[PDB]
Amino acid sequence: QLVQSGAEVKKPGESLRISCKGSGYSFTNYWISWVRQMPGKGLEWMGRIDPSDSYINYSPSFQGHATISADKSISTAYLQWGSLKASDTAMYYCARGRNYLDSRGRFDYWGQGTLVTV
Amino acid sequence: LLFNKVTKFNGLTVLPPLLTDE
Amino acid sequence: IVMTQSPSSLSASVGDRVTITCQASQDISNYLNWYQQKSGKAPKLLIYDASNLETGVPSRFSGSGSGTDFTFTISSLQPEDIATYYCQQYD
Amino acid sequence: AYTNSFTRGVYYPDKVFRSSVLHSTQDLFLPFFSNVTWFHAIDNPVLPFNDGVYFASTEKSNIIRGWIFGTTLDSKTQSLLIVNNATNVVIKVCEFQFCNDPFLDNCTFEYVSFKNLREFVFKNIDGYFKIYSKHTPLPQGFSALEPLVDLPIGINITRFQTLLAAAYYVGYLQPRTFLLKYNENGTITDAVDCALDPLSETKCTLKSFTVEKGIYQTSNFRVQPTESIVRFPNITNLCPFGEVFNATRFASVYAWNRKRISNCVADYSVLYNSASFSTFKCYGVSPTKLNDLCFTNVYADSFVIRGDEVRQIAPGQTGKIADYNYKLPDDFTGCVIAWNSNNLDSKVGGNYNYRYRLFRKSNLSYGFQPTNGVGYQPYRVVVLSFELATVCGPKKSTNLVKNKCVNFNFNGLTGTGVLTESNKKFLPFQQFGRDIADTTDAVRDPQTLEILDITPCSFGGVSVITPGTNTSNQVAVLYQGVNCTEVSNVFQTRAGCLIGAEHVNNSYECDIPIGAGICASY
Amino acid sequence: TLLALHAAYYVGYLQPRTFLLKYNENGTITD
Amino acid sequence: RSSVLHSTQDLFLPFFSNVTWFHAIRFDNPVLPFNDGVY
Ligand SMILES: *[C@@H]1O[C@H](CO)[C@@H](O)[C@H](O)[C@H]1NC(C)=O
Ligand SMILES: *[C@@H]1O[C@H](CO)[C@@H](O)[C@H](O)[C@H]1NC(C)=O
Ligand SMILES: *[C@@H]1O[C@H](CO)[C@@H](O)[C@H](O)[C@H]1NC(C)=O
Ligand SMILES: *[C@@H]1O[C@H](CO)[C@@H](O)[C@H](O)[C@H]1NC(C)=O
Ligand SMILES: *[C@@H]1O[C@H](CO)[C@@H](O)[C@H](O)[C@H]1NC(C)=O
Repeated sequence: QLVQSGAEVKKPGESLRISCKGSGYSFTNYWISWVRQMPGKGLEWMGRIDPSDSYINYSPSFQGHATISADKSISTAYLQWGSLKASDTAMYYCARGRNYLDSRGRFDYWGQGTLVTV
Repeated sequence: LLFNKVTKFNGLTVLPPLLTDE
Repeated sequence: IVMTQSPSSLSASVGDRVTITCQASQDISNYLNWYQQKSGKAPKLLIYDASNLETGVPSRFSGSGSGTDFTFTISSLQPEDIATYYCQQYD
Repeated sequence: AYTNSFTRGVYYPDKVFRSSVLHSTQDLFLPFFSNVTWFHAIDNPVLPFNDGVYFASTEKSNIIRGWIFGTTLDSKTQSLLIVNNATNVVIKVCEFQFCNDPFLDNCTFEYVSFKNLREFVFKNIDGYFKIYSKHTPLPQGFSALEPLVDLPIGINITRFQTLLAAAYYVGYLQPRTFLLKYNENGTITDAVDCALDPLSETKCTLKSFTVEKGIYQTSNFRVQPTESIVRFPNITNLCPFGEVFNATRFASVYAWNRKRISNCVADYSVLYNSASFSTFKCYGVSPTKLNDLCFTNVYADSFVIRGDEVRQIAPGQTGKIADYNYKLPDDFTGCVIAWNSNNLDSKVGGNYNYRYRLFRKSNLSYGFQPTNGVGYQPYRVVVLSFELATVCGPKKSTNLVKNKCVNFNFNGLTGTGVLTESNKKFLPFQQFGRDIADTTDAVRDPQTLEILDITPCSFGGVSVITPGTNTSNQVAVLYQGVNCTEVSNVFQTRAGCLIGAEHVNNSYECDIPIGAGICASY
Repeated sequence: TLLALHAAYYVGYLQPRTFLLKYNENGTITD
Repeated sequence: RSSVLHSTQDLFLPFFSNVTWFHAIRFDNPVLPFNDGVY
């Protein structure tokens, strides 16, 4: 299981941070993919980050709205936004990618819970 | 007979004579 | 993971404004759902992305809310809108 | 309160000397008879500064001793501290720390140079902050303003605020052509605004003040386009994609079907919008230009493979299955689409009809359990390949409006004008319509088959009918070639609209030729 | 050209000739 | 176009040309070259 945070109890106007923590394996040694989904239709895929080589495959539909940052001090992947607006209603998937020893990509595990609100 | 025998807008303006044909 | 909807019950005339709310727990980003579901059938889900507007969606349906609560307002009840609106939990 | 600045704001545009010349300069000026807002300081809110302001005042005590320009006034935007202590016009362009209300009773630049009118015209051109003035003890007169001082500050200012320790005006200067009148000594004795009244631009064209009785082509009349009309044929010729994705049976992995798509229109916008399709990866094309551009030789490859093989079919991928099943080109252009089909293409007992090749010489069953992974579930894959004609997206489709100058665009051709219902018939293959001059003269819209012409916008000349300035000041305005419903007493004739004058059923030997029959007089 | 295996047809050749047309009021070529 | 004498310059069969008649009643494969279009 991958551990994230649950819903809201808080007033608007506050800044906040999320996390996507894995257990039983090295988080920085596994590919992490961020997939965006929110109420009404299917998914959107923006890209993935590999902290080992900083290789980013940006989806063409992405227009540089959500900055991508990494924290090597704590070896944890965090997502931040440069400029927040009221029209930022999106949810982000976090899942384990293909293994380092495996040259074939697959999506075997999906998130456990983040029901999202600001 | 003379009128019958004698036989667009792209910047050129054929402005009429004041003295009309009539 | 617990879900609650308010108000539990309400009484109003035909065409009156209808407002419902859906509540939450913890710390999170920003995105949550609403579904149109019958008594025992599959849910339905009209507008998408909450920041993009789908072509062909009637403008009479809209959503709002910030911080904790979500406000869905029914300006006029319709014969095709007779169902219960569910905010649904998944990941 | 508002008042009328009759002929105020006429300074010297240059230090150039001129004698007895009617010189026309297109310099920014306060327009004649403009709207000047009289202020009373009994407060002093911030005031606008567009292209300078024609200031003015009438004080017998010199109560105004402060200017504050700029935007922020917090020592960030360059403000000014012009002050007049009745002995010298000292000009401080430095920065002072202003509080909520600047005190009455680090600097960058410092500089020193009832029965009175104190005009203080400003300007800002080429970073040359001029400060004019004229003290002639608002009447029906005329007084030119000499360039008292000039300041090469070279900064941008767009707001100011007169400040004192009770009648301070403001103005609005606009880039108005303006005809001057110098006397022998080289000062300005009279002036003429240009876009004030038809006689004003008459004076502009003649570059004189004593206009004679006549008609002058001061400018030309033009009807600008109102909206845009872009039309494309019906989308009724949709591509038969409904029966392709909804087929009961699909081909095998080794027998992937390839189909040509042509002579149809498909809305790919909804296709890439909704994502019931699990994977949507595009290479070599921009989704931004998908709705704006279309491709040639579009091919669709549809097949069903397991989940974990989706990423193996990609450039720069090495493996047994990828090399021995299907090789993608290095310059692959298109999109790869794969979606789950376990709900409709899976059975509990298992399907043995799927077979695979074990050995191959050279390059060009399944266990169904509820706990099995997604990669083992069957996935439908459709790949659209594009090459950089007859198949294109709907792009833009706007309705049709007639009897109004618009920007019509039929099937991809430009042109602006007014569309008219017609009667002449075409041949079924014919679309255009031209006269001897080889210019479009008619058209059939791409949606329906009705024939509508194209006639140019109602343009023409616009002349001013005047008596002499020594005789009258109100004038008529001819409009050439255009009827008088596009543009006082309107009057229509073959010459066109003649706003300003009055029709007379009588007739005299005329004096001012109008055109196409009419003459004007006074 | 191929026919129906178990008639005075022509064959011409085209070349770039200047050529003056005569349309009628219906947009077809009458001369 | 309507009631205009328009002069175009492109591929045509020239007037009164020596058009090569053929008989449809050598004839197993009556192939002839396609040079610049055929009337
Ligand atoms: C005189 O000039 C000084 C210097 O700018 C200014 O501070 C002052 O307000 C002016 N007037 C008087 C009465 O001192
Ligand atoms: C185009 O479609 C409209 C309705 O969508 C129809 O009324 C019209 O006749 C069509 N045009 C044709 C068939 O030329
Ligand atoms: C001006 O427009 C009206 C309405 O379209 C038209 O009836 C009239 O004939 C036009 N003017 C002239 C001189 O034709
Ligand atoms: C043009 O075509 C119409 C078809 O209704 C025909 O009646 C007419 O004779 C033709 N020739 C003309 C109008 O000169
Ligand atoms: C056409 O060509 C043939 C030989 O190829 C020639 O005998 C004949 O005279 C030509 N036709 C005319 C009208 O000259």
